[PDB]
Amino acid sequence: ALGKLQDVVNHNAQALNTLVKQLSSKFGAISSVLNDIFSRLDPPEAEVQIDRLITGRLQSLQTYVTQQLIRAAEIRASANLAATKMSECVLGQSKRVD
Amino acid sequence: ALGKLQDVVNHNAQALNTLVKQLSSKFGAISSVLNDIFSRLDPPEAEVQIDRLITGRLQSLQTYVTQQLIRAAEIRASANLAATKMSECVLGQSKRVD
Amino acid sequence: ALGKLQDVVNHNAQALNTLVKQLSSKFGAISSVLNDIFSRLDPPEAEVQ
Amino acid sequence: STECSNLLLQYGSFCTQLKRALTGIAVEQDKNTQEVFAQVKQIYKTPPI
Amino acid sequence: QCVNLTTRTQLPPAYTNSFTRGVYYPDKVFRSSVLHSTQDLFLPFFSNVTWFHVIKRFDNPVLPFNDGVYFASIEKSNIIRGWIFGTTLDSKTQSLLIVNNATNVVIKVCEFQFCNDPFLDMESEFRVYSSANNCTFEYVSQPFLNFKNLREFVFKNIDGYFKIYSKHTPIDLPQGFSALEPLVDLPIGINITRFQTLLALHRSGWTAGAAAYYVGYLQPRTFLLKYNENGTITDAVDCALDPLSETKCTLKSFTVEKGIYQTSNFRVQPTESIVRFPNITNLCPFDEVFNATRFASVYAWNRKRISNCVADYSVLYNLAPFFTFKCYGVSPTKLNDLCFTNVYADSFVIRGDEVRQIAPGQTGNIADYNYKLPDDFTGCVIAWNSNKLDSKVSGNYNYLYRLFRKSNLKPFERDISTEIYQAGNKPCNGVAGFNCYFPLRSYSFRPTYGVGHQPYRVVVLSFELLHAPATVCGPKKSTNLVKNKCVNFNFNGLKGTGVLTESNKKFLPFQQFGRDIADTTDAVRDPQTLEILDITPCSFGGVSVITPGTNTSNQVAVLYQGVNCTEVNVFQTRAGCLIGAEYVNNSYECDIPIGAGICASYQSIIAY
Amino acid sequence: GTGVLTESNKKFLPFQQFGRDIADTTDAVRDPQTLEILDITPCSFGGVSV
Amino acid sequence: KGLTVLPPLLTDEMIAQYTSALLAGTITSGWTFGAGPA
Ligand SMILES: *[C@@H]1O[C@H](CO)[C@@H](O[C@@H]2O[C@H](CO)[C@@H](O)[C@H](O)[C@H]2NC(C)=O)[C@H](O)[C@H]1NC(C)=O
Ligand SMILES: *[C@@H]1O[C@H](CO)[C@@H](O)[C@H](O)[C@H]1NC(C)=O
Ligand SMILES: *[C@@H]1O[C@H](CO)[C@@H](O)[C@H](O)[C@H]1NC(C)=O
Ligand SMILES: *[C@@H]1O[C@H](CO)[C@@H](O)[C@H](O)[C@H]1NC(C)=O
Ligand SMILES: *[C@@H]1O[C@H](CO)[C@@H](O)[C@H](O)[C@H]1NC(C)=O
Ligand SMILES: *[C@@H]1O[C@H](CO)[C@@H](O)[C@H](O)[C@H]1NC(C)=O
Ligand SMILES: *[C@@H]1O[C@H](CO)[C@@H](O)[C@H](O)[C@H]1NC(C)=O
Ligand SMILES: *[C@@H]1O[C@H](CO)[C@@H](O)[C@H](O)[C@H]1NC(C)=O
Ligand SMILES: *[C@@H]1O[C@H](CO)[C@@H](O)[C@H](O)[C@H]1NC(C)=O
Repeated sequence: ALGKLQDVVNHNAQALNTLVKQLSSKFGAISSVLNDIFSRLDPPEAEVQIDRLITGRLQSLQTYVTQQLIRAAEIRASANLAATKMSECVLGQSKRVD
Repeated sequence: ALGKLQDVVNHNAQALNTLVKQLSSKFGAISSVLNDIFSRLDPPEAEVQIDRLITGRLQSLQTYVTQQLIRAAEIRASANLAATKMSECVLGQSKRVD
Repeated sequence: ALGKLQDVVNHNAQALNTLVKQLSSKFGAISSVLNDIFSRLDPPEAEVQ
Repeated sequence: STECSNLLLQYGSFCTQLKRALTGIAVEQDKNTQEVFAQVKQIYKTPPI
Repeated sequence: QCVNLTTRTQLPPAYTNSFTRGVYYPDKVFRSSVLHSTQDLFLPFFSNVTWFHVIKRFDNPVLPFNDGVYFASIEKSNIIRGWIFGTTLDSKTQSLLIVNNATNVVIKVCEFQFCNDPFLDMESEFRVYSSANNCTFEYVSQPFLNFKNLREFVFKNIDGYFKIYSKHTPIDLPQGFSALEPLVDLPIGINITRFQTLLALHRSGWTAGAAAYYVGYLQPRTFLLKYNENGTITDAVDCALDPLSETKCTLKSFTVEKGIYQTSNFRVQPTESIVRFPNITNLCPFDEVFNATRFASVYAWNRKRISNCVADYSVLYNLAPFFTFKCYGVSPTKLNDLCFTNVYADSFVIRGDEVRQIAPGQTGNIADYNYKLPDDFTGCVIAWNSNKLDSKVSGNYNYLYRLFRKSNLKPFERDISTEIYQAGNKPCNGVAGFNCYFPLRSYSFRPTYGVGHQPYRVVVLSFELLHAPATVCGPKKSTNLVKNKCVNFNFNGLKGTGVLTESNKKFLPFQQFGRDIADTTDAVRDPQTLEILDITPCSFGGVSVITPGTNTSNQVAVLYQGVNCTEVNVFQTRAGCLIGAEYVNNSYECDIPIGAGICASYQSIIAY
Repeated sequence: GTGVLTESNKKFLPFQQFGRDIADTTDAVRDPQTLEILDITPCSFGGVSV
Repeated sequence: KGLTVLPPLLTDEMIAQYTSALLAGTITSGWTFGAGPA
């Protein structure tokens, strides 16, 4: 019955969960842990490895923010519809069919 | 007369054609063909070249998904409008001007 | 009173300003200026930067 | 390339994210068609005259 | 000491179902109340596990180790005592021995001279091996040990590390779940391809006690592991076993709701590899370039074209006299596997310290005024010391370099003009004088100088990659051509996986291969036969698993999207081929949407 | 790393040395000298708004 | 190259059938069918 709200909660929690899970991705580096890179490599190669992890995580974060913006636009449209229903169905009688 | 629907078909076909066309991009690598990269380089540098291709293609695919989601939001808004017109113009008589 | 239009103008101008300010970002390279890369490094590594 | 897929596994759930977003769009289009056209649960037919 | 056992009864080994056994902890990491996906060497669920009995039955064959071994033991009275691992099981190679006798657990790595039939026998008789010459590692550990005991072990040999995972259960194989705890991490660093278990006899000849063991093999796959609040693995999902578990693995949950889920993409795998190279074989004249008595000077470097030959570069790498064998646009070890055209050998002699300057993008004197390489250069630079041949005690002055020039050279440009240079404001008019110097000066090569100044012979091999018909190829042999089948082909260094078919594309005579919108090769001209083969990628499509809730049922159906039913309860839809659902001419409301007017429901799973 | 070390209620198995949480980050560690389990809560993080 | 077009759940003839049902309702019953029984 309440699938639409459950979907909103599930998509937000799933996006957050996926965003934290992306921290455990090597992104083509020797390790997903920055400390391992500091302890295992010299700074000339360490700068490259941290650069790879930073660009991968930054791309993941930008993807998450873009998904949040699109979902925010969808929820804003639904909220505008809900405000219209509150004004026209609750605060008055509507002649609009369905 | 039917420019809006043909326009939607054109955007979807053009987005797919662009996504296919983006495979022909070196993305700062020696070649745009992955098999050449394997057939030509040792894994320490071939891994870097394959990475360059993978990040370019993944950026292309995320870009395509992002415009697909934005177009999905636009088409969803248009479909919500069409459902409102079907409910209020076809299934009833509307006092709303225009 | 006119906050909504001022907000639209501010977001467009701020987005353009941020897009301008992103050109002064090295993005991991030795310099944000292309000319400095052509003059300070050899073409095998200047191509990468 | 099998080796490219093996290297692609190091990037995590990007592929799953893109497939899930496309699947959401795909079900959304069918939902849009249901919302627009399937507003009657009775299939009415015109009289023969 | 060895004893032949000749009282066996002939019987084939049995087979049974693995059920959900063979699961182990993938790592030393605690996890609590989570689902974790791992790609490791695992035993598939419900697999065909080999069954051996000890009852007059005495089953001790020697089995291949493969990539990993699951050993199950339905044991009472501890007949099974240990295992033997190795490659040849003799003194030629090195072998690993695991034993548990009456007192202590012994792990040894020695070159044992093993018996053909090794076994154990109060216990006061040990006939396992006759000799042990070179022992490199010893490890003494704790005791590992109606049928009462289930002993499950997993042996892996990854990166020279031999991992033993173990579990003991108080009890065919029982149906249930028991995770195997890691027991021994062993640093051996030896090759293991074959194993044999050790049994114990009972003497009163000999009598075999009642025991049963099972041997299974590990394959690389992904499991979805469930970890409870106490960190103990309680359930697992094999992602490649059945579509329902594939859906569970994809959704990262053990319960799947009713609906259709995109899980993976079916693609047919290649059956055999075909290599097509030109039939023409001519020994390539690398001897002329590399073994010549005299080389040209760096200002007048010699360029030789190499075409219409098969080149074996393996004889160049394995020889040790060349100090520098450095390749830029191609791997050194892949040169035998590729085909080239535009091959050039540029031979010259330079100093010891100038070998770094024969490279793309280098700043130097001979780089600018003698020999320039482009930024997009592909090929290999070869440099070796030639003090024995290109040096004289009185001074070898035959090699000259351009010290002075007005401007830097272009890539692959040779300057042999002996014109004077103007180094000052005053014009020189072709006559030497103040600030007027000859551009070409000779090297003072003497054998007494140290490294860095000694003469070095440098040969630059320049290639082009795949953008033309190739005439120089590696020693790889040409295979026959197969039509209408998925193969992984190699055409002149171009690797692909596809079906090779007849084509109706009218190629022009110069044209060799063809490229689609994406620029991946779609057609190719095969060497030796000159025919035009169309390349179509192998059959593939999306797999969707239509299922009701796992609370309701475990039955699933699969939809192969955009794939006709003849290229994979079979029903053909516009959406694709549906397997596992039975079409019903009755019409109901849509429960699980399939597409193209087709929906699925559970009543068995029906499609309507 | 950097974090607050607290006594842990987790029952690590003998092989297990370090522990991962819901999101696969290192939330528990076993001390190499005294075999006890310690949770590693991260140092407090806050968003400073003015 | 990995691109596929999934068919819509409602085919063109069924969408046409839905429009036919809406046309028959609005012609034979006016707006009554949209608010309850036709
Ligand atoms: C037990 O039987 C095996 C197999 O017949 C014997 O192994 C062979 O022994 C002969 C002795 O002349 C050798 O020539 C063969 O090379 C052996 N074969 C293998 C595969 O090793 C074994 O010697 C027997 N045991 C005893 C104690 O005689
Ligand atoms: C196991 O393998 C044997 C032969 O190796 C075969 O006869 C048997 O049918 C297999 N069992 C199953 C369940 O496939
Ligand atoms: C291990 O031995 C087998 C044969 O016993 C051989 O085929 C294989 O190449 C060897 N592997 C290594 C890594 O030495
Ligand atoms: C068990 O094996 C070890 C190692 O060879 C040996 O020292 C010990 O004496 C053996 N036990 C008996 C009872 O012989
Ligand atoms: C192995 O043993 C043989 C004979 O016992 C000996 O000649 C050989 O040198 C040994 N090799 C090593 C590596 O110990
Ligand atoms: C977890 O452990 C606690 C005590 O340590 C016990 O009460 C509980 O039953 C255990 N749960 C499971 C699922 O084993
Ligand atoms: C190389 O040249 C030397 C003499 O210059 C000759 O003796 C030798 O046989 C040659 N080797 C090859 C492989 O041509
Ligand atoms: C070998 O290849 C050439 C073209 O490179 C072709 O003309 C010739 O017929 C081929 N010969 C054989 C025996 O395949
Ligand atoms: C030394 O370490 C061992 C385990 O590594 C531990 O059991 C023992 O208590 C430690 N001793 C001291 C004095 O810390």
